[PDB]
Amino acid sequence: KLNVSTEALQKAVKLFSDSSAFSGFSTASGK
Amino acid sequence: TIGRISTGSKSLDKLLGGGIETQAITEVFGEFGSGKTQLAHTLAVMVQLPPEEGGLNGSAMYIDTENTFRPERLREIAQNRGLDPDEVLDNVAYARAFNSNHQMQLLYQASAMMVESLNTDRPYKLLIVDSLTLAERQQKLARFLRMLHRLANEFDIAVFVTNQVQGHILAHSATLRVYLRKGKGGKRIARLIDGEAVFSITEKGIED
Ligand SMILES: Nc1ncnc2c1ncn2[C@@H]1O[C@H](COP(=O)(O)OP(=O)(O)O)[C@@H](O)[C@H]1O
Ligand SMILES: [Mg+2]
Repeated sequence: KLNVSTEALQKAVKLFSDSSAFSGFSTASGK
Repeated sequence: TIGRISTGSKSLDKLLGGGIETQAITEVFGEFGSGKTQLAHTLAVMVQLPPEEGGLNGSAMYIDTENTFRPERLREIAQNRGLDPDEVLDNVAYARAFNSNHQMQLLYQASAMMVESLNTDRPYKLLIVDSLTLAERQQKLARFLRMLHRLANEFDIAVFVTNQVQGHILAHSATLRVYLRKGKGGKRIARLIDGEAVFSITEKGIED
């Protein structure tokens, strides 16, 4: 399982507008 | 600068000018069995290689809508090309997309992961959407495409998307278009929509 920070997520939403959370992604090995 | 990712095929790489480019969306069109998925798997491995081997020392993101992503196919490609397959698998971030809304959601999260991986030893250099294929539905797709364009540009990544054809192809705006078809004796033919490459699908993935 792969994690992502709330900060990077916030940055991502701001980018498309015009500490750890669930990413929805995992490695091809299942992590 | 513009980076390039080898497809594993000398012939294919030449048609594309050296491999799939970053800061751009490359679209592949073809009928069922044409090799779009196999090429997406090959690239997910090729991108991980140093630039001397035709990669970008990066990682790949794979959004799958056809439930055709196979980690064991990745293993075969890696093992056959002489790479540690456990490591190749670790460097592919995979998400299965159940509907259009979900796909869009995964794009926001994939973007968040790109931000975080920026300036590390192995940032995400490739994003695969297999497969791309009501008033709202057309609108959603357009929005999805715009987001992809912004991702390619802001994060210096290569975006690879696949389209299933049921000749006169309706491609999306501002993309590099490649048309795949079956040739003679397992060979596949590639040609740019806007002269021709011939390649095979082998235990190494895509190659001449
Ligand atoms: N391990 C493998 N080695 C060689 N060829 C394979 C392997 N797995 C699948 N193929 C072949 O690759 C071709 C392309 O399949 P695919 O990429 O799924 O096409 P599409 O996505 O266009 O439907 C098929 O003809 C299939 O038989
Ligand atoms: Mg497919």
